[PDB]
Amino acid sequence: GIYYTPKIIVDYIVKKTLKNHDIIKNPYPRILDISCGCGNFLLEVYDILYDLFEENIYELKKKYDENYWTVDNIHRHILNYCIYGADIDEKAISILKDSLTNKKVDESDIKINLFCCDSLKKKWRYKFDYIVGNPPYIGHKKLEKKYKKFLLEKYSEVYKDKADLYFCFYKKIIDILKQGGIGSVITPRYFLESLSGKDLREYIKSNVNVQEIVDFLGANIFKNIGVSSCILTFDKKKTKETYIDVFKIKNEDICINKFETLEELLKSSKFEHFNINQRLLSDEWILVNKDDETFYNKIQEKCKYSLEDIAISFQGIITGCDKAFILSKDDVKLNLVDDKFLKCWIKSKNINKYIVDKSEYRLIYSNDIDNENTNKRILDEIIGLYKTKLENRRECKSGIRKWYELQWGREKLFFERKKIMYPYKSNENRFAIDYDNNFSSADVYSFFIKEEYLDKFSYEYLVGILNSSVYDKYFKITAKKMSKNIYDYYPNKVMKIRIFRDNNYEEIENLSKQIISILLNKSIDKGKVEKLQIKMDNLIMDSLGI
DNA sequence: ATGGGACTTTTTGA
DNA sequence: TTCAAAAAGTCCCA
Ligand SMILES: OC[C@H]1O[C@@H](n2cnc3c(NCCCc4ccc(O)cc4)ncnc32)[C@H](O)[C@@H]1O
Ligand SMILES: [K+]
Ligand SMILES: [K+]
Repeated sequence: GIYYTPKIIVDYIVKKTLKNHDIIKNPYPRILDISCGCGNFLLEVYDILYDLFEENIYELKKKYDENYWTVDNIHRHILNYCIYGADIDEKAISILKDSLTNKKVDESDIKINLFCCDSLKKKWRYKFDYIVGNPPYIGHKKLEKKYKKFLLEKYSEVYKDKADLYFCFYKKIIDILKQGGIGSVITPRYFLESLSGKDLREYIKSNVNVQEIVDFLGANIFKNIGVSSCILTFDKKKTKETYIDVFKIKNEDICINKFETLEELLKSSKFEHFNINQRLLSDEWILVNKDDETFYNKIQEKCKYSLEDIAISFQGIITGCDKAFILSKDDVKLNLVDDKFLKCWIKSKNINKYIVDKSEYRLIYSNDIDNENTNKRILDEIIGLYKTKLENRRECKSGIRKWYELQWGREKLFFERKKIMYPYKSNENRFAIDYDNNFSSADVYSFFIKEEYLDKFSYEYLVGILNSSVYDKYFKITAKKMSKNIYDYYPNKVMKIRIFRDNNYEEIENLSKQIISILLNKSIDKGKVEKLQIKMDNLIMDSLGI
C-alpha cells in the first residue's frame, strides 16, 4: 500500500521545485504533498527549507519583525506555515508527525498541517506554491467500483473508461497550485502515449506550462515493482517560453545510483536531451529528437493510406477462463470433442516475423454446443471442472451467457480466413500471415484487408514493409512503452500506421515472398533471409526518401 | 534471497 | 449486443 521513492529521485524533485525560491521576497512558501505517506518528500523539504531560512536569517531579521526571525524560531515557523501533507493512512500520518516533531530536540503545542483524509475529496481551503510527491497508481481492474462512480462524476475531465487513479491526482494538483507555483511528481509514464491519457494530456497542456519531462522508459526505478516511471515538472508562471525539456533515457539497464545526484545522470551519456514546443503538441505528444521528427514527418507525408483505411482489425477470443476451454492438442480428453468444435489456438510467442509457428493447443468453441444433454460428456468431464469460476463471469451472472459458453467468442468467420496476426506486446515488429485459420486470445491481434483494397495491397507486401527495420523504428516513435524491451502493439496505435505504394511495390513483394518461402521449408537457411531483409530495407528507405 | 528474464488473463467501461 | 484497453504486470530461476 505504501511505496518508497528512491532518495535520489526525491532529492531531485524537491530541488526542482525549491532551488530558486526567493525566501526574502516570500518567507511563507506553502509546500504540499497530497499522498505524503511517511514523509519521503516532506522530511527532505524540511531540510531544504531549514537551510534556506538559516542562510538568510539576518536579512529576514532586518527586513521583517526582528524578534520573529531568529534561528531558534525556524523550526516552529516551518511547521506552522510551510509544510502541508495529506494521506488516507492514519498510521503513516502519525509516524510523519513524530518525524517532523523530532527534527528539533513540550514548549507550547506546535501545530503541524497534516491531514488524514482522501485528497481527492478534501475541501482544499487555499492554494499552494509548491506541490511534490508520488501519487497512488490504481488501474481499472484494481479500483473499487463504488469509488469509480465518484471519479466518473467529479473527475470526468481526466477520468473515463480505462483511465487510472493518478490521472485525478494530476487534476487535483493542477487545480490547487497557486498562480506562479511549481509542481513536480513521479507517476507512471503510460499517460504520455496511452489512449486513456488523451483527456489528461489535454488538461495538462492547456492549464500549466510543462517545464520538464524525465522519461525512464522501461528502466526499473521501483525495486520489485512492475511499473515504468516518469518525472513531470510544471508551473503556472506567466511566460512566453512554452518549451519543454525532455530527458529520455538511452540505456534501460542502468541502475539509478550511478552518481550522487540525478542531475549527473541526466547530463551524462546515459540520457539524451531535446526540446519540444508545448504549443505544437496535438492530442498526441510526439516527444522525439529532431532526427526522429524529420524521419517521422517524411513517412507521414509520403504515405497516402493507413492500415485503418485498408483493413479490418479485431481482438482475439476472450474465453473468460482459458483452462476450461484450451487443451493441448495431444490431450486424450479431445477424443470426447467432435472435431467440428475444435479450433487451432496460438499464443503471442508463436508469432514470428512473416509466419506463425504450428499450433500446439486447441480451443473448444463451446458456443456451438446446442444444449447440455447432447454433448453431456464434454460439459461434465472438461468444461464443468471449472463451472464455479465460469459462473462468476459477468455475463454468466447476468444470464447473457450460459455457464459453458465463451465469454467473448467473437465471430468465427473472422478467424477462418487468410489474415495477418501480431503479438499484443513485443520488443519488435512481428507481423505474420496466418494460413491455418488460427484462433487466439487477446494476446494476439488480427486484421484482414478490405476487398476494395486487395488490388492495391497484398498480404505479402504488407508483412514485407511492416517487418522492416524502417517500420520497426517508425512504429516505436509513437508506440506505448510498457516495460523493458516491451511495447504495446494494440490496434489503437497499430491501425494508425501509414503505408505507401510506389515503383518499388513489386520488388518488395517479391522479396517478401522469397523470405516466406525460405521460412516455410525444412532445411531452413536463417542467413539468406537476413540478406533479403537488408535488400528490402534499402528499397523501403529508397521509397520513403530517408 | 533479489534482481533479471520470458511471457502474457479476463475484467471492465462503453 | 458485443467491441477493445488495461502493466505499482506475474512468475520463475540462478
Ligand atoms: O500509494 C502512495 C500513497 O498514497 C496514499 N493514498 C492512496 N490513495 C489516497 C487518496 N485518495 C484515493 C483513495 C483511493 C481508494 C478509494 C477507495 C478505497 O476503498 C481505497 C482506496 N488520498 C490520499 N492519499 C492516498 C497511500 O496511503 C500511500 O501512502
Ligand atoms: K527589522
Ligand atoms: K519497468
